[PDB]
Amino acid sequence: MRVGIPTETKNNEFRVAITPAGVAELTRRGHEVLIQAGAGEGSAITDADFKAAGAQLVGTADQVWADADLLLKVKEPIAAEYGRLRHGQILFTFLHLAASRACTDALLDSGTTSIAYETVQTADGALPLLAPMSEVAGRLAAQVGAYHLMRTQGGRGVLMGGVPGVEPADVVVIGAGTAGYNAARIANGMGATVTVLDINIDKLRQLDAEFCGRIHTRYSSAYELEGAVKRADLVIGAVLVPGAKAPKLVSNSLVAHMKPGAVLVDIAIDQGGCFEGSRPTTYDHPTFAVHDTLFYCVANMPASVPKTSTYALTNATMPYVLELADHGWRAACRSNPALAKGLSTHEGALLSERVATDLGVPFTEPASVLA
Amino acid sequence: MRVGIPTETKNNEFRVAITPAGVAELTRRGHEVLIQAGAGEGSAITDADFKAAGAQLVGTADQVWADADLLLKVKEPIAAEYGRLRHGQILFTFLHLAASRACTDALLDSGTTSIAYETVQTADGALPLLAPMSEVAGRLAAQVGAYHLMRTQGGRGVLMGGVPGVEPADVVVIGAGTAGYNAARIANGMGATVTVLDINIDKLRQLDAEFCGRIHTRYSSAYELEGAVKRADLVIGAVLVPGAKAPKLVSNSLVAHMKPGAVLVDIAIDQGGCFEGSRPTTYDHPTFAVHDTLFYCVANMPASVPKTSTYALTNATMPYVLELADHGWRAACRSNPALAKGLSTHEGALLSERVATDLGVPFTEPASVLA
Amino acid sequence: MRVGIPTETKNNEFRVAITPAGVAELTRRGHEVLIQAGAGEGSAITDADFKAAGAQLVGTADQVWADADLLLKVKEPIAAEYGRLRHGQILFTFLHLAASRACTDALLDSGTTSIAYETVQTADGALPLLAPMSEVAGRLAAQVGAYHLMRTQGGRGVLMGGVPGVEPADVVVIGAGTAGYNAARIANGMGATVTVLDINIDKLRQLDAEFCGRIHTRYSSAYELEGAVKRADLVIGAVLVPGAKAPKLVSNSLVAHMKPGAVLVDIAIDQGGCFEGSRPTTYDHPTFAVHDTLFYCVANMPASVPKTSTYALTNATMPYVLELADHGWRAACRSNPALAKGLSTHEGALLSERVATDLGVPFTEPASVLA
Amino acid sequence: MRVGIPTETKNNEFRVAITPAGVAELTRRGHEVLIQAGAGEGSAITDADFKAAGAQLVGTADQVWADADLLLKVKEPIAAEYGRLRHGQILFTFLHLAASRACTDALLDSGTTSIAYETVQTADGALPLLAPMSEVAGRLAAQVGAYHLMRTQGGRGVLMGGVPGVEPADVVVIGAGTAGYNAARIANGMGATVTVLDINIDKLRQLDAEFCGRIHTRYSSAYELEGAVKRADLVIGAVLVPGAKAPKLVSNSLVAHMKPGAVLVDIAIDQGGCFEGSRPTTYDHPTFAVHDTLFYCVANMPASVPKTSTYALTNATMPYVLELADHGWRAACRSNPALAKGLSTHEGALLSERVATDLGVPFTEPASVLA
Amino acid sequence: MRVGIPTETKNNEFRVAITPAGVAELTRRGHEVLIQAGAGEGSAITDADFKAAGAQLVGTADQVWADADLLLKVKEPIAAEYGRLRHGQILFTFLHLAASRACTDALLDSGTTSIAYETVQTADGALPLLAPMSEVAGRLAAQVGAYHLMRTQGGRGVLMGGVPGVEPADVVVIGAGTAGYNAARIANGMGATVTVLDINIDKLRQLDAEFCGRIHTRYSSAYELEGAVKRADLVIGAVLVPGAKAPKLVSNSLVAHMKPGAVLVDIAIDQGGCFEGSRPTTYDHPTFAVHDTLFYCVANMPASVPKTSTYALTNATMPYVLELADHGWRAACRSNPALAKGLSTHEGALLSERVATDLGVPFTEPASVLA
Repeated sequence: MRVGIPTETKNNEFRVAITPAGVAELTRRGHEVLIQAGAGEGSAITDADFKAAGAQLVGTADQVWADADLLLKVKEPIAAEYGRLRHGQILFTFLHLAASRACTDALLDSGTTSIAYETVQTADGALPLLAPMSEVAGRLAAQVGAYHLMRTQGGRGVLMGGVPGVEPADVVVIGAGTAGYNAARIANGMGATVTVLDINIDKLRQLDAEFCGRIHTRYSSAYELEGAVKRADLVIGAVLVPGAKAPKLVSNSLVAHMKPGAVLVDIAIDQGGCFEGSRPTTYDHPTFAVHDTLFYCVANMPASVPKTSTYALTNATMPYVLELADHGWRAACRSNPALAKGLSTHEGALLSERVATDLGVPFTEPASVLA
Repeated sequence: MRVGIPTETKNNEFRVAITPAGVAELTRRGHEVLIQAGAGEGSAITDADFKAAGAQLVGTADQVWADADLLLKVKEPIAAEYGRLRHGQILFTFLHLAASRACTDALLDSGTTSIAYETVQTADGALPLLAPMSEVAGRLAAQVGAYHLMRTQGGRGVLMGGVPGVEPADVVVIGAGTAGYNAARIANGMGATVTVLDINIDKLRQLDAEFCGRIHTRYSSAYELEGAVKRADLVIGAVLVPGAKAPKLVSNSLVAHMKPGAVLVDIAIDQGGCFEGSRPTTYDHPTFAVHDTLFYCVANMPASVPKTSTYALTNATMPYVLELADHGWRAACRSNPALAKGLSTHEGALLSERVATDLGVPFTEPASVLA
Repeated sequence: MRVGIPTETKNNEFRVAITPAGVAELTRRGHEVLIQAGAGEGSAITDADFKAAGAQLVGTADQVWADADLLLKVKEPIAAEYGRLRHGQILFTFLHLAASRACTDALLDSGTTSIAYETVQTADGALPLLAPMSEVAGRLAAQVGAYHLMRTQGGRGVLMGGVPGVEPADVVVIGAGTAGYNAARIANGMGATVTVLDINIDKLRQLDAEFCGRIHTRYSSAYELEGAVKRADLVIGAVLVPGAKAPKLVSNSLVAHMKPGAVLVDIAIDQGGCFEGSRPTTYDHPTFAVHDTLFYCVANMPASVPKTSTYALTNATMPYVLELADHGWRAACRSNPALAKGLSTHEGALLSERVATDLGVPFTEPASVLA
Repeated sequence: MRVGIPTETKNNEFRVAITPAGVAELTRRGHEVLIQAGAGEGSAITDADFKAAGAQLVGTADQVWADADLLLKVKEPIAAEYGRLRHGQILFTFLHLAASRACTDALLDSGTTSIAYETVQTADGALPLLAPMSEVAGRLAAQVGAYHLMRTQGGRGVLMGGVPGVEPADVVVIGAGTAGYNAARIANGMGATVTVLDINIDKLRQLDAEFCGRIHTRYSSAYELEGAVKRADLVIGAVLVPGAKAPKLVSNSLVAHMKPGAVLVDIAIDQGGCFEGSRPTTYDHPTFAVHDTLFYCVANMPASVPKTSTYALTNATMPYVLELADHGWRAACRSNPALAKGLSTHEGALLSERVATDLGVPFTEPASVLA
Repeated sequence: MRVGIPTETKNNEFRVAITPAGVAELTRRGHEVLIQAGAGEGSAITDADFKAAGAQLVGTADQVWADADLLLKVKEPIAAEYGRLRHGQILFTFLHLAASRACTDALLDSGTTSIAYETVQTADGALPLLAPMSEVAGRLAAQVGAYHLMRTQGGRGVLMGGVPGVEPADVVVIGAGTAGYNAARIANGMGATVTVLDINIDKLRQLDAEFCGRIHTRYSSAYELEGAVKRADLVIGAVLVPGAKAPKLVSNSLVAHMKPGAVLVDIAIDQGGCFEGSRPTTYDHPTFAVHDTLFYCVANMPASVPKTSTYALTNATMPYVLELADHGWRAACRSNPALAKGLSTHEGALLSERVATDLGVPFTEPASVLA
């Protein structure tokens, strides 16, 4: 079986769906790896690095998409790529079909068999392909917040960690999951005083243990949330609902009461955001004002640290990549129920319940497509 | 005696030379404090805050400059201000007279008696009024470095701390003084692996103790420095030679050998920089390319976190301010040798030898202006 | 030469001026050590422990006082002991002659040559026999503060460290010398959020490095001190000026604005206190109300942990004791300038300037008593 | 539906069963919250604070008890209160029906439907409403032990953390559950050397990892326990068996071999104690002697830090309170099996097996009262 | 001026007196560096590494010795090398002339001008060239002790850190200087419980601060030392008397009371040892019994980690090496009093007081040889 990786075509997407390490593993199992020349450049992986590990470099996208039995991507197929989708081809990538009827149509139209990173789910309910992205975004949030708190960028102009004799920044992190833990850890390391809000006290218990006294924790009643946000220099919204909408926890009237220059970072912005004033922004125009505060809501944040996030994602996808390549999609899916939860599309059929219901019509077919 | 504080007029200087804390102290001792309406805004100190503490708010610059016996500033007098300099007036601020013959001429012409923050020196050779700006700079450097490391900003695209399974950034800090210690500490807090280089082993011993194994230390031979810089994702230049010009420790050919996308932050940029390719940049155009790497050389960096730096500076100046207001300049200088080392100008006389020699002519008069 | 240690007679003084370790040292050098039977009991040192180390147990106080050439105590001679003072006898203890007209007269009268622990001072200005007592007091202050913050004792009823989800206590420590450092450390260890205030930024810099972010530091302007105190659940006064009287840093009006039930602990109570409402209390009636707040001002605090303080004090005194035993007082004092600073009394003469120049007349006689 | 909270009547019970945060939640869901004036005083919550959050302040206890559909308390109804129990009313508090036949009678007699905090149990066997009381207790134990270790209180007179050069206290904690973990953590924070004993090595592994070497762990054989206890200055009994009686792990003959002045704190006192010599004490007479050691056995310890323990408890109860208020008891109990395990009384029937079987007769009625 | 480095000839001396780093610095200032082929192999530095940095490789010892103006070594000249000593040549190495009249004779005879690493001393009394060897020795002592504590090696058979539920090893370190601090640090990191003894309480204070509670400190009376030693699984003797003979602090009768299998490591073995039973051993026969305990007394311990210790040493020597190379010996010595302290020999004259008045006759000549 033949495996192909095209350059990501979306604007400001710098990741690639495989690294030399992954190339090496597939090659040693006798699969052939076709990589579009230039595909790893945004992530600082050169064509030489890919060649060294056994890949065949190929000049054009067209030639990757025709030719590959398994196609690995990072983002969903873009308009210009709809034409390339094929019949006897397994496509594995972030799909988010619910957010694009156009995309879903193109997939079932071409009769492509597709599997979504975001709905691969282990028996304990974990989504192992999203987890690494949440780690990245959590850690990033602390960094971008710190920078945008400079007066020079419109922020209140406080240094994260103060200096001896002077108060550090007061940071609140809403949500104690993977993203929230990671944002808290990095803000803390920068010397800010950090309080995390959650309604799950066991999650707060973990945070309390891990840092002894250092990271403060507070039970997240609306009343305690208001009080904390009112005093914050930096607020990080990190309530990521696995596959739903993400609740709006901070209202515009509450922001109207924050200190002038405070900054709010919405890690939940893909999938809806969790401040009410939230709206997706771009790399060149990352922030905008809401009543005297600064909002930072860049969509698709993990893409800004591609050397890190390419490895983070492909380390997690690798085992699943290997199973597909060795066994083909049915079989791999029969052997591995986590994988099967990821099945989305096969020869015109829509296999996802949340998507079928949600995206107007088509209608499910459970998985019985696994005869 | 009357004490006046004007808005800083240099662009992108957001600090102010007093806080309410200081205002209250001066009032309690029966001095009158004159503050230019709006002076504290960049530092998020309102007129009301200043009023509350006992200050008299004044509508124009001219009114503060005439009226004040002791005039407190952050930066040196700008061209537009030369007109306001007076005869029986003590001016206390960062002067950097060596950098400007125009400024020095305006000072001795007007016969004003001036004391420089940056040459106030205690018996042990410390410069207590620069130290807090070095703390700010060092901590800032790590944050700006981390941010500009994003692909989105032209950097290699690596997250400071990595995420589990993925390597963190390799950060090297050149110089183990106040600035370098602080850079190292914040970068280490963000999860990066950090190596600091210095020729003073005792300073390396302190860093080793403070962090147990965590912060690596290396003796700074040219050979060792080249080796460490060649591997770095992030390099911080923190060699601040206290009143001289700062050695050029990273050469352009050495930068030609660094990883593509590496970022170099030069905290030594005021006073000359310590990379060969260094050149002062501005807040809106902070970086530029040198051979495939990105240089960050923003002058006057402490000014971008004005809420923090105003307090860090004014807490350090306050005891000198109080001694001046209570006793007048001679006497304060006779009592306090550290303050005396700051004496620059009095009634046309230039009192600083480093300056007099350096600045072509005028010629010293030691201090016997203290009859 | 013969060394004697009487039981401490002042009430609730539980320490003893030597341990078996010290007795053994003295014995090995061929001195005779006379100990009043029962002397070590408050400090959980039994007569058998003393005997095992070479001491001679002796039934009565009188027999220790006559017979000993060098007399070691912890506190000053009490009224009932004035009769026991002798002429060819060195007395070494905490004296505080300043505080007792009567005591000074007694010592002069009897012609006793006496050396005070608290004015023994090294070339660098350290007071090495007081330091261990400040360590003890600092650590104790946090313990007592925690306890009296219980509602059951009259305090506002907050646990030092909170529990997950709930705020810890807000603790401010005024003073960053040895006592303040130690109080802050233990408070922090208990999980409280701790801020220390001081006017010496270098001491704030040490505290900041030692705990990375963990212990907050604030420059001690009255303005800043008032803000910190108003928010505090526990305030610990730890400004011990070397040998003067201790400034009053918290006013009664200030206390009237504090949270009801807040507790204030004045470690500076011996030697004056540093709150205005402060007044010496005793172990059985340790606290008293001041406007809805609770003050804790127990005098002589190190005595409440005698097993620790006995050792702390006597480890510090030991080398001075050995010098005096081996060489007699002059010679010991000529050899050792730190010891000579402790000289207080000899053959009717008063040898201390601060005390002569404070306790009305007698008049100094510098030290020339060392012919 | 209408929710009522009476002042706590039991002597030295300072908590209150709701906070403003909880009142706010209930109010926004359109429920009526009746609070007896003064109810929050012990916990430093004013009637103003309650009224701001939407509460109806009510002058008498009887006014709350009639009028309230759901009645929230902290402790069991006392003698004086039995008259107030009603038919169509849900009572939610700490019951301990096992320990009072009288109580139980009153409950079934008045036909009140009551649910007990301490039997609410999640599928995994956790008792989430007891947990926060354990955390408080464990943390408290370390503070009270420290205090009573002073000679002034009868203890042997050692400071928890020692001071440089002098040994710290030897603390042993029996039991590695939530209370044990929290006592050990605070004791260690105060600088003492801490050993914890348990028969569950997994729990010892967690302590080991959490503090790296810092907290010592020892397997709890009687032999090993004997050895540890004999050397300890402070012993904390923290073995809280779920809802049974708590084993007697330290016998009186063993205490006879302990160091004079050692202090033993029994957190397991409510529910029986775990020292043989243990006996409930009160806040004004907290300790008593057992062979030259000091026992501390204050019942109801969490009440002494009411500001902390009120929030800790009510954060944990809140989501149950909301389910009851919104759904009524049947339905809430159908919906939520953890709640159901708490069911103790309804219209004369006794619903708890452990109490039916243990409190002589009445006899169970499983839960079928949920028709 | 030309600089030569011979292979070290002493058995089991693996270090070399320069690294590539050093070669490069020298070369850049226009000095030619002669290195004997093979010199760096013991320290894992190849001839290629040295060549790449500018060195001239030379086949024979004789050729380096004749030809070099400045000769750099690690150890003192051995018998077989006496013949190679020259007239107009500066020799810079560890000499320890007091330990060998033969060696001293050879140096004076040949008229060589020699400077000892061990007596280079800075104004503050530091010996900067021994310090790094003390760091190495202290760190090594913990490793070797841990190893020989296995039964397999004759030790008591305890693991340094224990495992959960099982006691770790009890380690005592005598001496709180650079070596003892480093031994303490590593032992602690291995999980052992560590007590350090010293007479200097300030040194104990530093250790207490640095590790919070973690590393125990005890005042070093004989009485206290005995108690500590009796209980120890491992004792490390770390009292390095700067240039004297090192006190014998552990007696053979004391070792007779230690636990069977205990191991004692004497870092002070070069220079005399600090245990009574101590006796220099060799790498292949490293240990020996003294009453049921194991002594470990390998001479010249830093030589066993030559990759580490070459760098540690040559980093410290480098600035001195550059001053000599650039200025010649007189002048370097006149500019640099620390260097002048090292002067030992010139043209038949013996220039060291301690050595002359210790090594029978010759007689000093202060330094007047600097005309």
